[PDB]
Amino acid sequence: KETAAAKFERQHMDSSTSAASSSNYCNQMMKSRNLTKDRCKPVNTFVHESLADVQAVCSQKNVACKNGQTNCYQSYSTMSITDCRETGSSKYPNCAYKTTQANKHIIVACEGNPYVPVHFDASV
Repeated sequence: KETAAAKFERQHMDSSTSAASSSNYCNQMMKSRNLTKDRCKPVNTFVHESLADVQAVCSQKNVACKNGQTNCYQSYSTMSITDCRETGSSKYPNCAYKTTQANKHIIVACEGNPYVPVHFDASV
């Protein structure tokens, strides 16, 4: 099956754009990355940086994850991110999202060898 690392890339990486460019970004991306296949995922974050810069976070500031696990890492620098949140008119299979563009530090959980991001925890 799809690896955790690959799933992280599919769910969270968009190195092809520097920022969301319109209000329809989330609607398009949530669908195209297959995040609405079985149900409307209620929230998701896309990161507009190189994969290498995001992988590098696993060697940055170790912090506790929201759930208490201690394999989380916070980026030293802010990154370009897009937050997608389900709107009131969202109804499967026509999932609908509000797009919010921001520059924040990211917190990811890392696993494996190579040690890479497998979960997006938070932006701060």
